[PDB]
Amino acid sequence: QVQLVQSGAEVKRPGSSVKVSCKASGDTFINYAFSWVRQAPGQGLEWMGRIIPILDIAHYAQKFQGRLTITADKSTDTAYMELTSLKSDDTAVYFCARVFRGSQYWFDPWGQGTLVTVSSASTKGPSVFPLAPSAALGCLVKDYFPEPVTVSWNSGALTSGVHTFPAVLQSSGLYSLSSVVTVTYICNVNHKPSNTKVDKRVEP
Amino acid sequence: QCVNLTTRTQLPPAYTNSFTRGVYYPDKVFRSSVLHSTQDLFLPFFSNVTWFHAIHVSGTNGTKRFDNPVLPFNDGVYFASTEKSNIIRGWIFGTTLDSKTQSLLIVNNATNVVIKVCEFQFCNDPFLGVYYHKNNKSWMESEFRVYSSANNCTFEYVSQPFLMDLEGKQGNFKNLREFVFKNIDGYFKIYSKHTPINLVRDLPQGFSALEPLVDLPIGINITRFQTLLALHRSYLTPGDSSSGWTAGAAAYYVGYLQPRTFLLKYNENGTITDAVDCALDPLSE
Amino acid sequence: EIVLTQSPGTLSLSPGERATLSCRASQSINNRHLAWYQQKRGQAPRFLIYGAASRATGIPDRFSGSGSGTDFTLTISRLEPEDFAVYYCQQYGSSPPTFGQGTKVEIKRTVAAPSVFIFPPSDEQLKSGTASVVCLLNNFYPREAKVQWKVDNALQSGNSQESVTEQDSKDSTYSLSSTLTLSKADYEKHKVYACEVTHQGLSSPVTKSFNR
Amino acid sequence: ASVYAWNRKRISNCVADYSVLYNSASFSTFKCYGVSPTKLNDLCFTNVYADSFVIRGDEVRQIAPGQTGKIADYNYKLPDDFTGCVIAWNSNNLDSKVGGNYNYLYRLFRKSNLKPFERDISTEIYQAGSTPCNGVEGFNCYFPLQSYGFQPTNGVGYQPYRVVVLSFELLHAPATVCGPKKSTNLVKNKCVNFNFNGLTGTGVLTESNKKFLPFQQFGRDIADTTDAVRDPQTLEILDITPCSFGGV
Ligand SMILES: *[C@@H]1O[C@H](CO)[C@@H](O)[C@H](O)[C@H]1NC(C)=O
Ligand SMILES: *[C@@H]1O[C@H](CO)[C@@H](O)[C@H](O)[C@H]1NC(C)=O
Ligand SMILES: *[C@@H]1O[C@H](CO)[C@@H](O)[C@H](O)[C@H]1NC(C)=O
Ligand SMILES: *[C@@H]1O[C@H](CO)[C@@H](O)[C@H](O)[C@H]1NC(C)=O
Ligand SMILES: *[C@@H]1O[C@H](CO)[C@@H](O)[C@H](O)[C@H]1NC(C)=O
Repeated sequence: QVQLVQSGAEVKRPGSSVKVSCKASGDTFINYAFSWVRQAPGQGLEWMGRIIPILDIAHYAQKFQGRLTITADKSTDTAYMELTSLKSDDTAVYFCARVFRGSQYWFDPWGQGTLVTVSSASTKGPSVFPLAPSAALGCLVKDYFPEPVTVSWNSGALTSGVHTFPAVLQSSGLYSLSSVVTVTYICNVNHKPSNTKVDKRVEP
Repeated sequence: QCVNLTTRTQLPPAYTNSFTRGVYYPDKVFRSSVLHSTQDLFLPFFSNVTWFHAIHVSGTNGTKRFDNPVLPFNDGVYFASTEKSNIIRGWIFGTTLDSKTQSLLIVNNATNVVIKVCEFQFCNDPFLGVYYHKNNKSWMESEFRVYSSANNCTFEYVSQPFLMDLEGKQGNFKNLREFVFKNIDGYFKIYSKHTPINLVRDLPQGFSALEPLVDLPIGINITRFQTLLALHRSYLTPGDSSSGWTAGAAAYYVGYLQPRTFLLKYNENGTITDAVDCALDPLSE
Repeated sequence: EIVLTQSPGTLSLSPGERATLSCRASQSINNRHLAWYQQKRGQAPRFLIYGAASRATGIPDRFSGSGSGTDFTLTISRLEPEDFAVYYCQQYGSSPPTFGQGTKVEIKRTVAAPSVFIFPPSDEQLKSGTASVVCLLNNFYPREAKVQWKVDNALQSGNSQESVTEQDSKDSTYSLSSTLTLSKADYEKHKVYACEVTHQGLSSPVTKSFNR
Repeated sequence: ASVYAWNRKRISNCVADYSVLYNSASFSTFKCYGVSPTKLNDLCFTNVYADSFVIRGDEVRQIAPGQTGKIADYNYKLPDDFTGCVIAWNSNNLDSKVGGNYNYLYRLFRKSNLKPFERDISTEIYQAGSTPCNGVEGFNCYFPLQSYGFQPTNGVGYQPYRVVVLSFELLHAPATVCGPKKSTNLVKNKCVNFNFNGLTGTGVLTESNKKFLPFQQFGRDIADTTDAVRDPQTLEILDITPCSFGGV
C-alpha cells in the first residue's frame, strides 16, 4: 500500500520513555488506521495498540494496557507510539503498519523498524583484541557498547569470505563482534559513533 | 451499597392523638379579624395517628427499635419530628421505588439540603448514619445508604452549605419540626413550623399554624413514601454494618389527611390562632 | 484463536517442492480468517494471502492457500530461489490478533568437516582477564551442533560452549565461534586446548592445537 | 458535536428569553416550524431541548419536517409535527482549519430509515453487498462514518454551519420554561388599572401601613374583596382604593 517510513534507532537506557514516528505517504490518513507490533529477537509478533485517526480512539492489548500511550498526528499524517517505563524486556523491533477500519484487520503494508534497546551504560569505543597466532587472520572485537560496528580486512584487499557474527548481549557495555576471514593485511575495524583505528597487526 | 439492616427488636406499634395540630394556611391571602371557612385537606381534630419511635435500651436485651417502613400516601401526611439529636433527616417519596419511575428525594445532611427528583434505586432499608471517632473528637458522616444508582434527574435544589450540630445530647426532646405534605394539581406543597418543646413523649396540646415553605415544580405520580433516619454508630457497637449501629432516640407522628371544612380565626397580623373542626362535635358544628 | 503453534520447524531440505506451514490452533478458527506474511533477513514483512483463498495485490500466483477448518496449510508450488524467508500467520477471526513462529526455508549443503582455527591470546589481552581462544566451525550445513573442547579432563563449560549466532550464507553454511571467556589464572593451569564439535559429519575434526 | 453524535441538553425551571436570538441580526436561518417566529415569549412550556450539530451550507435545508438526503434521513430525523424552531448561522471563521478540518464527522451508509429523535453512535461495518462483512473492510464493505474535510477555500455550500435545533414540549407536568414577564412604573394616587400576577382590576393605588407576613402576596376584606396587595419587585404593601364613582 502506502510507503511507510519510520524513525531511526533510538538507543536509550532503562528509565527513559521514547516515541516512534511513522509518516504516511500515498493516499490520505483520515481514511485508514495505523497499528503497531513489536518483534523481539527470538520472540514473536505481539499486537500492542491500534488507533483510529478518524474516530480519535485507540485500543490496547491485555499485557500492554496502561504502560503504553499511542497517539496520532492528523496534521502531517504521522502516528506516534509512546511507551512509558521501558523495561529491559522491551528490546524488540517495532514495526509500523496500516490497517482497515473495523473490528478485524490485517497488516498489508509494513514500515522500517526501530531499535530502542535499553542498555545504555557508557560510550566505550571498540577494543580489537590482538589475537596472537598459534594461526590464521583473526581479530576479536569486544568491549564496546554501540552495536553498529563496521568490520573489514584491508578495505577489500583481504575481505573475502568474511562471515559476520552478531554480538551477544553481555552484562553492560560489552558486545562480542567476532570476525575471522578464511585463510599491510590488518583487520580494518571501525565504529559508527566514534571512528577509532584500533586495527591490530597480528598476522602469522 | 444496599446493606440489609438486621438485629432489630420487633414489637407492635402504638397510637396517639393529634390534639388540634396540622392546621396550615389554606391560601396566600391576608385577612384580619375574620372567620373564613375553607374546604381544603386538613387533619381532623383528635385523630388517631400512628406513633413510631426509635430507641436503644442498654439492658440485657433492651429494645433495638428502628422504625422506617413504607407508608401509603393517600392525600396528605402530617409529619412530626420530636427529637433531640437530629435523627430524622428527610423522606423518600415515590410510586414503586424500584428505579422504574420518578421519585422525590429530600435529604438534610450536615452540609446542606439536597432536594432532587430522580429515579433512584432505593434499597430495602434506606437510612443515614454517622460514626463517632474517639481519636478525633468530632461527629463526621459514615455512610450514605439512601440509594445505590442514579438515572437522569429533572430537578435540583441544592441549597447553601452550612454546618449542623450532630451531637448526642441526652434529656427531653427539644426540637419539634412539623411537616405537612400535599399534592394538589401537581404542585407538591410543603409546610413547616418549628416550635420549642420540653417533653419526652405524648405530644402536648396546642395550636400551630404551619407556614408555606416551598412550591416545587413537581407532579410526578406519588403514592407511597418512607422515612430516612440516622443511626449514631458509636464505638460500643462492634461487628458488621448490620449490627454495629445505635438507634439513638427519636419519634415521629405520621398522620393521614382527608377532606374537611375548617373555620380559621385570623388575628390582626394575619396569623391563625385557633380553628373549628365543624365535624367532630355539634358544638363545633 | 489464541495460539498459532507452527507444525514445521525447518524446510531447508530442498527448494523444489511445495510447503505446509501448518498453523494449528486450540480453538476453532472463523470463516477462513487467516493472513500469511513473509519476512526475509529480519526486515519489513510483506502481505501474502488474505482469507486463505484469495491472492494479495502484487503477489504472483506462485503461492496457494488451503484449509477451511482449523488445520490451515500453505502450499507453494514450484518453490523459487526468492522464497527463502519466514512465513508467519495471523488469525484475525478472534478479538486479539495473534501471530505464530514461522519456518526458515533455505537450501541444503553437505556435512564436510569444519575448520579448527585457533587464536591464542597475546600478552595485551591475557592480563586483561580475557584469555580468548576463538574457534569457528566453518562450512557446516546443519544448525544442530554441540561445541566441545579438550580442556584438561574431557572439556569445559561456558568458555568452551559459547555457540555464537551463526548467520546463513549463500551456500547454506554456518560458523559458530566458541571464545574462551575465562580468566588468565585458569588459562595457564589447563592442558593443550583442542577445538572440535559434536556433529554427524565428523566428531573430531581437530587439526590445530595450542599447549598451555 | 458531530452530526451522528448530536448531544442534546434539556433546560427547565428557568425564565428563558428568545428575543436575544430572533432580534440578533447574526443568525443565517430562523425558520420556526409550527410556532410563529414572534409571540414566543408568551408560551410557557414544560421542558425544552437544544440539539447541536455542525453541517454544511447545502445541508441546512434538509433540517425541516419532511426531507430527503444523507443527513435528513441517515443522520438526523426531524419529526413530522415539529413545534420548536431551527437556528443556524455561518461558522466558517472558527470551525474550518487550514489544511483540512477532520473533526466533524457524518454517517453515509446505513441499513434502514432512522426514527425521529434517534442517536445511533454504532460503528459497525455496514454490508453494501449481499455477503456478510463480519467486520473487515476491503471486500466491497463500506464504513458508515465519513469525514467532512472542511476547508476555508471552498464555496458557500461547503462551509461549516452550526445548527441549534430548539425543541418544544408541553407535557402533563406543570410548565416550567416560561416567558419574560415585563413590568412598568409604579403609578400611585391615580385611577388606573393594575395587572399583578393573580389580581387584575382597577382602582387607586395608595400607601398602606399594614404589615403582611413574609410569605403572602395580597389580601382581601371581610366580604372577599381585595383591598391591599404587595408589590412584586419591592417588598412594599400598597392599598388599593376603589376609584371614585357615583350618580348624577
Ligand atoms: C386508636 O387509638 C388507640 C389509642 O391507644 C389505639 O389503641 C388504637 O389502636 C387506635 N385505633 C383504633 C382503630 O382504635
Ligand atoms: C430519562 O428520564 C425518563 C423519565 O422517566 C426515562 O423514561 C428515560 O429512560 C431516561 N433516560 C435514560 C437514558 O435513562
Ligand atoms: C398513580 O399510581 C397509582 C398506583 O400506583 C394509580 O392507582 C394512579 O391511578 C396513578 N395516578 C396517575 C395520575 O397516574
Ligand atoms: C402584631 O403586630 C404588631 C406590630 O407589627 C405587634 O405589636 C403585635 O404584638 C403583633 N401581635 C401579635 C399577637 O404578635
Ligand atoms: C428587584 O430589582 C429592584 C431594582 O433593581 C430592587 O430594588 C428590588 O429589591 C429587586 N427585588 C428582588 C426581589 O430582587
